[PDB]
Amino acid sequence: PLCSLPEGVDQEVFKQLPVDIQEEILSGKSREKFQGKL
Amino acid sequence: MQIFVKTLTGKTITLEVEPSDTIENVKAKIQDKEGIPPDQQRLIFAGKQLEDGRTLSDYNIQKESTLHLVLRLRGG
Repeated sequence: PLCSLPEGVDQEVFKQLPVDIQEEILSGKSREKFQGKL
Repeated sequence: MQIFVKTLTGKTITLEVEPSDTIENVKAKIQDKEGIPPDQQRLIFAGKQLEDGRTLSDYNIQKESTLHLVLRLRGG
């Protein structure tokens, strides 16, 4: 489920990361670098 | 050996580490590179996340290893 990705997100890096990280970013959590777009 | 850390934003970061060093050393480097603390800094190798209580060689971290930096749970 890569329909909702963060800003400046890298598809290659996303599909390359494990399901654990793919679910962490999809949940909309763990955002320190930039501010979420709610 | 130098390793490349590609963040979720496709940001590659070259770090000079060794197969004998510990993950803690690799993470520290990224800090002086991007500026992310060990609380929000996460590593990804072999399809799994690494820990600070282990050695690079433990995860089979070879030269020019393609590491992936991920943001950990943060307050905001």
